[PDB]
Amino acid sequence: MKVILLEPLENLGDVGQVVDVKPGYARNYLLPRGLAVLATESNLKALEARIRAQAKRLAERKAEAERLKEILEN
RNA sequence: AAGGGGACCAGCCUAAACCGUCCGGCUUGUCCGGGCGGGGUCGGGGGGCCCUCGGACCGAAUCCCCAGCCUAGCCGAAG
Repeated sequence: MKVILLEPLENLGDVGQVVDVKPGYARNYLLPRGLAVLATESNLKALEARIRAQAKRLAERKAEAERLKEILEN
């Protein structure tokens, strides 16, 4: 089924990406070896929490920047 | 079996959303989930979260106290 990959993974995807596999792969390879995690509501969120948080931390980074763009070059 | 006639008669608590707290996980975070707490219980669909308005009567299957009752008994007419 669906999993959230914790690492980069050959022909599946980049970390954090959500890909769809056969459950045998997931349960006997991916999950045990901390390579991916099941795509449950409960960590489908932790995907987006990490996302939102990432977006905002960059937002301030382009904020206190825009300060240092008008206050500088001036 | 529905139905009709009867017996008895009684209706409730949660899960979830939302809020709070404590605890532990690592990826700190508007995170995730574990407990406890609040909130909620319905088929005129009900509940949550917001806006306005409103403004003591119920009531236990729980806890008391009592009557009554069971576990000995007693009085009891007239040759």
